[PDB]
Amino acid sequence: DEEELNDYKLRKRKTFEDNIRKNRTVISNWIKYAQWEESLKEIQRARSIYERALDVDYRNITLWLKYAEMEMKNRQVNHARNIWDRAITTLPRVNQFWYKYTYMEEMLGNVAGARQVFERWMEWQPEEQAWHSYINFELRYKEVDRARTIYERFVLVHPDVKNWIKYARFEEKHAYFAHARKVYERAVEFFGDEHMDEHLYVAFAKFEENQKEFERVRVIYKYALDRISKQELFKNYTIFEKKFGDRRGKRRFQYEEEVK
Amino acid sequence: PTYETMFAPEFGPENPFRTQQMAAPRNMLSGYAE
Amino acid sequence: IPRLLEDPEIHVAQYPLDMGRKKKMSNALAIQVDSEGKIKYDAIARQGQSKDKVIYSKYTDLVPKEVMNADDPDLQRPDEEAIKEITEKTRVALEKSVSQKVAAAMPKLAPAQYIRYTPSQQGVAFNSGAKQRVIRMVEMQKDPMEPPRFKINKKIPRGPPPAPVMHMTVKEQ
Amino acid sequence: DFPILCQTCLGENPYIRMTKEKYGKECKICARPFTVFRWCPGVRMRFKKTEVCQTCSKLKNVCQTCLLDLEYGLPIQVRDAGLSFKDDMPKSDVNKEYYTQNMEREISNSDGTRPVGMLGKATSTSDMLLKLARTTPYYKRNRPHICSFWVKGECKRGEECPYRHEKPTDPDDPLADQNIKDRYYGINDPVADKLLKRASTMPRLDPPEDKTITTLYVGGLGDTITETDLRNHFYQFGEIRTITVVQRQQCAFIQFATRQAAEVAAEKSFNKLIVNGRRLNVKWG
Amino acid sequence: GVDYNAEIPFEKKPALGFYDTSEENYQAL
Amino acid sequence: QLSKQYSSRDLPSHTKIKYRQTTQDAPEEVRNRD
Amino acid sequence: SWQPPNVYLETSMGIIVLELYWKHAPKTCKNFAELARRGYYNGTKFHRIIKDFMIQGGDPTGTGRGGASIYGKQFEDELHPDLKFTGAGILAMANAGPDTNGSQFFVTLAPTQWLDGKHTIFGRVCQGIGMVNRVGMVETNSQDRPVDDVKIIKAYPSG
Amino acid sequence: TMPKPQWHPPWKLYRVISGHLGWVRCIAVEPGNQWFVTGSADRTIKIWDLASGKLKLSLTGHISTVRGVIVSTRSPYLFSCGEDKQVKCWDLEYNKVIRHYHGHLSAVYGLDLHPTIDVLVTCSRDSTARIWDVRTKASVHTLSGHTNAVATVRCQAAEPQIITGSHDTTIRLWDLVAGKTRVTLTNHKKSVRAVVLHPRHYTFASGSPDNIKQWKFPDGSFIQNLSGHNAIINTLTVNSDGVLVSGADNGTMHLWDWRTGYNFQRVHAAVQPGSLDSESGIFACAFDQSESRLLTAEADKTIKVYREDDTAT
Ligand SMILES: [Zn+2]
Ligand SMILES: [Zn+2]
Ligand SMILES: [Zn+2]
Repeated sequence: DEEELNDYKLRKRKTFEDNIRKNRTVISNWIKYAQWEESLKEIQRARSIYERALDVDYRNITLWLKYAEMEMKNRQVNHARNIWDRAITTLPRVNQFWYKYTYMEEMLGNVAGARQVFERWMEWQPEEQAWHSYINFELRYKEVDRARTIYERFVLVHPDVKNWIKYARFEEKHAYFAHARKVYERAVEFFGDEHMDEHLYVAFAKFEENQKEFERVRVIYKYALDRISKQELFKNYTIFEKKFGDRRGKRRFQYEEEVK
Repeated sequence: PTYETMFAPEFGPENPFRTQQMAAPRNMLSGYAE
Repeated sequence: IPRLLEDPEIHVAQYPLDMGRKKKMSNALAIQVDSEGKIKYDAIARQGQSKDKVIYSKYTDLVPKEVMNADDPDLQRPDEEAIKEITEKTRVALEKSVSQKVAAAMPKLAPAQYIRYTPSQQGVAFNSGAKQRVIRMVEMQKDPMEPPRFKINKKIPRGPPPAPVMHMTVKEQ
Repeated sequence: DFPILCQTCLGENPYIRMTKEKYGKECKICARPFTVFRWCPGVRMRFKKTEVCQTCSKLKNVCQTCLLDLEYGLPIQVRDAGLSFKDDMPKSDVNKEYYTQNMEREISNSDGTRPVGMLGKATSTSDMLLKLARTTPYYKRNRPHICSFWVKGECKRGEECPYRHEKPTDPDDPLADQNIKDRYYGINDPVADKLLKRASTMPRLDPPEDKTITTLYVGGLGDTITETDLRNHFYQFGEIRTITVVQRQQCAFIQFATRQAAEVAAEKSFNKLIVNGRRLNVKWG
Repeated sequence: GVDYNAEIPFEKKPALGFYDTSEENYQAL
Repeated sequence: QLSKQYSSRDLPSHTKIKYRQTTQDAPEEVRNRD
Repeated sequence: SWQPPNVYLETSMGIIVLELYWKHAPKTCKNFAELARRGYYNGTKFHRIIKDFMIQGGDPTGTGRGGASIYGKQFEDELHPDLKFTGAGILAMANAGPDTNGSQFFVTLAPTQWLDGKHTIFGRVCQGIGMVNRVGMVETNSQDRPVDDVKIIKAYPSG
Repeated sequence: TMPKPQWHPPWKLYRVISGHLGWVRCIAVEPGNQWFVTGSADRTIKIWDLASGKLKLSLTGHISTVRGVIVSTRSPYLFSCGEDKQVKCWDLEYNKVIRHYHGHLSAVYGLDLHPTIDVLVTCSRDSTARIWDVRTKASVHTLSGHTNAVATVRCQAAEPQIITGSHDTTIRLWDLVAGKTRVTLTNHKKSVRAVVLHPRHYTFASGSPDNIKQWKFPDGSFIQNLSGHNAIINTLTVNSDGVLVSGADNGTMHLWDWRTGYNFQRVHAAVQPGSLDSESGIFACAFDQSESRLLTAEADKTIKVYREDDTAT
């Protein structure tokens, strides 16, 4: 021990430094060195190694993950918190950082903190999945109003038919049928005659079908269809099929008309 | 720039925040020189 | 009466929410909100620098701003006169610098200069008893046949925050 | 331009002639050339000259020649034993060079007047060192070195000899050896250790003769004082239980809610507090 | 020679951020 | 920390700057030209 | 000439409500309340913030040397045996010297027994203790001057 | 668009000049439309009569590929820089080199003159750029900063005097007197090879393989993004008429409306008689003083001159 252990450390330590100096980058050398000092619980040294590695190549996302991870493993919550903040500040586009950052805060129990992080994240107008994760985050607690608010922003950030449909569906799931109807009205109002198609109108039909408004469904089906592009052809066919199904839920006149 | 404006005493409380040394006007760490 | 943080006349030590009553020497650098809004999380990045020096960090910075018309006073080249000022100040400053560099190529100082000093120790027994002292600074005469005194060659590795970047299919892979 | 100095070095004369060399010497620490200053402190004095570059002073906050703190005049090991060791600074070779370089840029970007990170810490003080801090200038420190011809018995300059003729210090005393680098970093500094041993004997903090006792046995009251002096001093601490007063021997007993507060009032008080321009001395029971 | 085994070659004390690192210290081997 | 070393190449040469003249093709002419 | 109770400080950080001791010191209370009413304090910065000691504001120039009273320039102190600085959130006028007053005022962050002789206590705060601690914790320079601007946005005096 | 904006006439190829043995990497035009100059892998600098297209004068003296060429406006000088490492000042009064600016550690990719001060700015593979005092041959400043080779540098009189970009994809704006960066833009995903400053608007543009961005001055607010033609693009150049030209390594050239990003014309040009299809693409290109001729330097070892078509509409 006392001296015998020490010599070992010099041979390893010196070797690590030699490797780094030779190759400079090749951050597997940086990382291995950091890991070894971490294992010996010399974490102040480890921190300096990670910072030095960052000076060489701050864009490398494995490096940052290993750094933050190291802090968390040693229960150094506030160091980890700092590091996460830096990572997202300098490389905002990396989604891995955001997902881990919110997860850490959630584990720590800091719901407010996590919310704050997500609000920062959303400023970057990221990706469908990120928005879903934010909404799901809210839905692990009741917080339905918060969820709906997020959706309100989301369907305008990424104004894709599908997202609008999803939003409506969300309302359906939680029985806000009055609001779901309104959402569908908003969607069709927004998209307008210019562009709208199959999916949304079908979904709306299904909604009213489930609401037991069959006559209304037919009105919607017919009026909105005639009001817009119809025939594209595949979409039209799908719509027709849906209509037929609804009807089912003398009367085979269009069977003859389609054939003839 | 009148005497009233230039030399009006800085207002109100003094913050003990500064050590006898910290409270002194300075240009160069050890004191003020000119 | 309360005896807890929850709840001058009291004549009690009371600390109402969380003002610390024992030494901590805590590391944390105060979180800040500015005017109406935001916890200033961008304060991380500035940390090394002075407030004066700018640093982009928020998403807003990244997002586009449009138009600005054919022209507006907003984008224009300072002016003739600003340029003249800048150019002249620059020119003089550079020349000073150059002359120092050029001092090598061309191998005499005679100023006696006085200074007045305030100490920071004071105490009335520290000097004979003066709030100030005066020092006459004199430049030491250099022996012209003296060789370079000491050795400069020694070499030490280059020193190390990155600005945010703000910028694949299987088949393609 | 202009050094950083102790009041004790600079001199006991207010008028001073001080000379300057552009790159005079390497600093014995960061080992760079730096502007050097000489001056004569006084009549029999030695011509002191700055020993270390201005930067590594701003770094550890010290006189250039003495390396004693600006405020306390204490060797660095002491004031670190007094607050914060964790400042550090690499001793090792090329690190030292590197860290000095960077910290030199960091300092370059400061307001200029501030010893970098330490000053954020440097405000909170007075634990002990104030009480062990030196009060007056100490001039015995600038005397000329001991004539080393005479200390062999021979010196042939007679009375002219500017050096000093007297018995030197026995090399036995551990206080002799005193490296510079060593005094700078705060390693095994004999002086600093001596001052530490002196710190301990300060009758002060152990207290606790008996459990829960908040009774304060106050000696040296005096018959000018009132109690209201006491209360308006001691309401800072907390909820008083009571105060017993005796003016026949001028001793005042006190009692607080918790013993903690009584310890405190000892600490804050002991051989420190004075009000009514008269020393208020404290003891247990 | 001692730029390695004596004194931490070059030291970057980590920068300190909104949280308390004062308390933390680590175990021996 | 500036070295007292020199080199042959470095020494003064062509210390004057040849400004263009009017018939060489000073900028004044150029601005006016079609 | 109304002695209303609480005063309202809508600041960038948050909203703080204060109780004036008309009981003990009507002149200073009138001064402060009147200035609030006038909008005098609107847009001003808490130019001094000393952690675990005090927060000083009320200076329209931002210099620490400006400000003026509704009485004209400076006025007399209203010192009182019942008015001592025990505890945080105590509202008092900041005096360079005795019986001279300007608008500037400060809020304690802790017990400050040594201040009694120097200053006149205005009153006490009622709502915004999280706010003052968050202001108290704002980073400042060597002169106790906040690096960012912590400003008062709207002052109101009801009663 | 604003309203199907600014109708500009198409350009046609007017003339093809052979006579380099290497790739022509650089074209510059003299202040009076008299002669235009070319740097080449041949190691020569050739000066060509703008009008007739005949070769006037071949200079020799660089050791390696000449990469960059500037003709001073206020003094009768060429500056050239090369893969050699050497930046030279030729006095065109004698056709010889009078000074040489020494000190980059690798190839110098680029250079430019301050328009009023008399200082020369150069870019190198070694990741620095330098500010050189023309008169004393002295490194006024060294601009550390980028992590890869600096590629194109432009110099301007007003604010951010030095605009530079590198293969590390980020643009820095350099404050001349400080020799420090005011602004870092990081909005290109791949190497920035070319930048250009707009004659009147106080704006600037940068080109990358992926796309071309305009910028506000100072501080480089984002303004527009011209997307269209995707190649490794080596040249951006602009007329007072608002015509922005993009060259490319694959031979392609596109003309743009500076204002809108309307790409009115696409020119793909035949490679030279011999040659190979792969040796196509324009290393660089320039506009005579009258804005009436576009000159291109091509890897097929030619110079092509384009002329604006007069029948057009
Ligand atoms: Zn040193
Ligand atoms: Zn000293
Ligand atoms: Zn002797």
